[PDB]
Amino acid sequence: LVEDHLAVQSLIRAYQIRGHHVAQLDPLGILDADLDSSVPADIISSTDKLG
Amino acid sequence: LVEDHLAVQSLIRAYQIRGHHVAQLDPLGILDADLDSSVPADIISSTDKLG
Ligand SMILES: [Ca+2]
Repeated sequence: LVEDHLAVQSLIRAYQIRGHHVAQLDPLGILDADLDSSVPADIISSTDKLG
Repeated sequence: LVEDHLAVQSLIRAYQIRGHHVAQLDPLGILDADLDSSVPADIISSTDKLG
């Protein structure tokens, strides 16, 4: 825990600076609104990315 | 030092995200090209802002 809290700091960055890239804004379900379907590695969508 | 390193993290943010607001780009000396004469609280120009 000597510098693990640091990651959590950076964690919040991601959402406040990138969460809108993975939001569910399309009503149809297909045709993503940001024109890119990739999930940035910063946003934790699966537990593996904790690594 | 339990979470003081955190500040240093945020410290680097400032420069990489705001240092250009306090750079010496004007050649004359008067006239700030960024139309801003204010100095961001993020950047440390004087030791007091360490607080
Ligand atoms: Ca300025």
